[PDB]
Amino acid sequence: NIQGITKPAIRRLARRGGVKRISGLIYEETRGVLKVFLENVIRDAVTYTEHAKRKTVTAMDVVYALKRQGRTLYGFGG
Amino acid sequence: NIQGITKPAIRRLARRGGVKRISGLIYEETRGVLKVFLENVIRDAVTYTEHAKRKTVTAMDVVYALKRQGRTLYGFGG
Amino acid sequence: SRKESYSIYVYKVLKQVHPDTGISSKAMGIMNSFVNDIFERIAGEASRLAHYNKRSTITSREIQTAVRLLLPGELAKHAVSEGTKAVTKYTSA
Amino acid sequence: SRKESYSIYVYKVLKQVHPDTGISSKAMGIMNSFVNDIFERIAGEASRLAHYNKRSTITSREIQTAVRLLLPGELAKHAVSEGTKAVTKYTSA
Amino acid sequence: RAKAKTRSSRAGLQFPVGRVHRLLRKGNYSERVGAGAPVYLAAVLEYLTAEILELAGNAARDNKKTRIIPRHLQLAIRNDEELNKLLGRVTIAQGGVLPNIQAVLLP
Amino acid sequence: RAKAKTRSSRAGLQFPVGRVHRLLRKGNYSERVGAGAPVYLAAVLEYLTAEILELAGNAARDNKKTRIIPRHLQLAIRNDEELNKLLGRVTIAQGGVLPNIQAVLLP
Amino acid sequence: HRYRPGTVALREIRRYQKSTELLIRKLPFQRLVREIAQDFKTDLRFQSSAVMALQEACEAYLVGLFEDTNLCAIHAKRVTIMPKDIQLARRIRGE
Amino acid sequence: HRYRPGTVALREIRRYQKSTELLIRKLPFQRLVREIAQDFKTDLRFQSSAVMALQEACEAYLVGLFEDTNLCAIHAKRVTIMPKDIQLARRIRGE
DNA sequence: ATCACAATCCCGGTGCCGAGGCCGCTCAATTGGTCGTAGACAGCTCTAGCACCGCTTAAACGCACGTACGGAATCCGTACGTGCGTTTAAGCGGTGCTAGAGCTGTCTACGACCAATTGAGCGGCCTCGGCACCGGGATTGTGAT
DNA sequence: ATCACAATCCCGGTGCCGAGGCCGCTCAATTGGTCGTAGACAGCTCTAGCACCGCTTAAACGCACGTACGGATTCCGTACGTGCGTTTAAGCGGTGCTAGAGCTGTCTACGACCAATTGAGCGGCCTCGGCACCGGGATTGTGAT
Repeated sequence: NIQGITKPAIRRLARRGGVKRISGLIYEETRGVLKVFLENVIRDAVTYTEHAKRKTVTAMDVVYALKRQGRTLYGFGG
Repeated sequence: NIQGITKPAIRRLARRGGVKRISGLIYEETRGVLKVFLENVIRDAVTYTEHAKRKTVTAMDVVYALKRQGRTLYGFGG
Repeated sequence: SRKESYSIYVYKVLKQVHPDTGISSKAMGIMNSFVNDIFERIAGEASRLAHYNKRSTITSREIQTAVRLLLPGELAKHAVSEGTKAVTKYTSA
Repeated sequence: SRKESYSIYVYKVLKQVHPDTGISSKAMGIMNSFVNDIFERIAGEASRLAHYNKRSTITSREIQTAVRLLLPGELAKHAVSEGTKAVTKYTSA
Repeated sequence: RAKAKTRSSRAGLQFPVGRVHRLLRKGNYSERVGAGAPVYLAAVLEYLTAEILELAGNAARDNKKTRIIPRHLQLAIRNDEELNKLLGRVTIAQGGVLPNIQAVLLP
Repeated sequence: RAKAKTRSSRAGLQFPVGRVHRLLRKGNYSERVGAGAPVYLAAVLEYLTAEILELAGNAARDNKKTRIIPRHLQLAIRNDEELNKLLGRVTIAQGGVLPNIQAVLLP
Repeated sequence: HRYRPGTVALREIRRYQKSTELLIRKLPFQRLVREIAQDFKTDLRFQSSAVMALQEACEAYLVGLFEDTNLCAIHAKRVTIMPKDIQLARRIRGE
Repeated sequence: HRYRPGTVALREIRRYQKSTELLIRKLPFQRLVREIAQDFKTDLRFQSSAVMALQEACEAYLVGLFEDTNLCAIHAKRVTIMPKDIQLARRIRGE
């Protein structure tokens, strides 16, 4: 499923970041970085879900997880 | 008083940081960086002192200021 | 199920600063998140100040000090003016 | 003026893990700061969890969840074991 | 008794003093809350909202728009050094980024 | 009445359950505190202290010392990935740094 | 007509720095989120907004990282980003 | 006998990375602290431990910054730290 | 390489001061009882999450080709490090003076709390105007020539 | 430069759907009264912060000199960007099914609270052993030769 993050998608993210030229080894590196980030946030979000005795991860669970990792997100109920 | 932070002192700090070679323009740059850092911490520490209606900045005031700037210090009462 | 929000107050303030300007639901959600976030920051700092000084009450003095510690530069200067003016007007009803 | 600290308990634990090892006053101050810091982190997270779930009581469940969120890797695994063992022993007096 | 006068109207504010007071009392911040604390906090929240909304409305007008969207809020916050510092670790959903290209990349 | 038995001894702990309970009740964390919460928290604090002290005592013995100093605590925390992560934004006074020289700087 | 290498790249920078839309395809991202969450808890459901919140945060994080990675490349007198630039940015950030 | 440039520098790294003592002279640092605080409040007194706490934090901050500055220099294929390295480290750190 | 040699390290041999234990006492934890309500639990309701299918283009992909960028090699002057003699002032110890931190007692105004009243603020609904978008023409930068 | 030309932009011309306002009602804010205690304030006590002075070396400084490093230059192959034809699957709309989120009622065990008792934990004190340091000899890496 990590391959679903295609080279064109990674290129678009780099373009928004102001990147003009990209090495061929960046795509695999980016996939690894994104996986680590997602794992960290999802782990905490699921912890909140289990504490609420819920079977559904809510947007609030994600917002709380981001907040505690110092990546506060505005627009999803906090 | 900023000149009291001598070149040898800055060199010692760089040596602890694992630096082998230092450009001559680093000393003035370091003095500027240290001044900004100190101003930020002292400003908050004095704010705590004024709130306590005290005329003496305590180690606790400094510890609180460091804690709120994300630089928690252990060894001075918290 | 009623879910309270600051939407009505954000709209009132918007109509004062920009009478002909509206706001999208997405932008309203950002504003609601912003107010809640700043509230938490100020109240949490005020709570710490009270505890540090062995006080059991959070007063306008604690809020003012929290504002000085959190808001940067002129944001703090003007926010303190607004808060002081409001308390003065309220005490004279 | 009496100022409470965890010095006695840190020394008791030190004598259990290292019977012939002492500790300097500076090192004791670091340990006191450490305990106070971790206490705040866990209690503050437990407070948030209770508020998020509209609960008024911080129980061992809130502490356990806070430990999982704050302590990294095996630190959390072993800390949870210690906490669970202590609660079980306490409930059987 | 006398006609009900809101604490917000007494303080000349649009933000709710009564609600802010309740949120302070039930937010586990302290044992007691002074009468002036909610008034002061409400005024500060109102001032900050006015500042952002005024700057966001200007950005909307510059984009020939009559409604503020997350993009306009992001433009207002990132183009102001103080607001950017206050909201440094904050992500505005659907806000995008500031157009910025390093000079060395230019043709 | 019965002879006084401390909650710490009931939980088999060296850390003070009664003091931890009071600090939770007076720390503005919640309206109520369960009976097991202080027991659980005290055990966790005790476990973490034991871990650091055991690793610090080992560092002291490696330095031919019989007393733990801040240096030994810094060595124990920075040489352990998990303890280093937990205390990432923490400065140990008089702790110094880990001996580390980049390989490219070596003769 | 053939645009010189770099011209279309700069045109894409201008277009994506002006837009606010999500740049990762939604369905593949959703699959990744569900696959990652399976290792923490089985039979997990997800609110549509939960997946959207995750996507917004991840894209913001990666764009921010690409900005710092670019600065590292320019610092080494290069206009091309390489894994060593990503590694340095993350190390300095504390990641 | 003359040691080649770099030999004594590496010897100093080994010595200071093994020690934990403060590297800034105490009296000059105290004067700087008092001079900076004067702009915030006049007639300010300072606990001896307050000045010591400030010194410990400042030295830790500068040593940490010099570590990241060194990584930036090595990244640009240099062994000498320059202001551009300090600037990059601070920018990436968010300072 | 072989040898000087300069710096560090390792190890006894002592001063000394703070870790460490004890002692008296008090204040905070424990025992016991009492009562109100938070929360667990069971049942119900219906929201929205999941599954899936059939198209329909937009995006992704695979490859061909050219060239601009990355990196390796080359050279060279000067900005660094190292060393030494000379000056400066940090550090230490000692002494004296006093602001102000910390504490205790007192007393009152303020905040909690409770009952009664009431009006702002919530959902539900509904509907026009802002905006997204389509298309077409002008504008404008890019590149061969 | 001059001109093709390819991409973007700007502007009318329409669909459409969500901003925005209204309506009914209820639940949370306001009014009024009542009482307990948090904190301000005044006074006192004594800690420790400040000021200063006289030495005494360690550190800082200023300079001399040499060389290794930084940066400019050069060259060259290939890894990138760009473009195009072909495949893939995301997105959209539609439909159906059901787990589980959210809520309400009930009832009880648990936590707060209060009085009485008591023992751990605090400061104060005091004193030997760990350690800092001094000196001297061995160890060992560095560099000229």
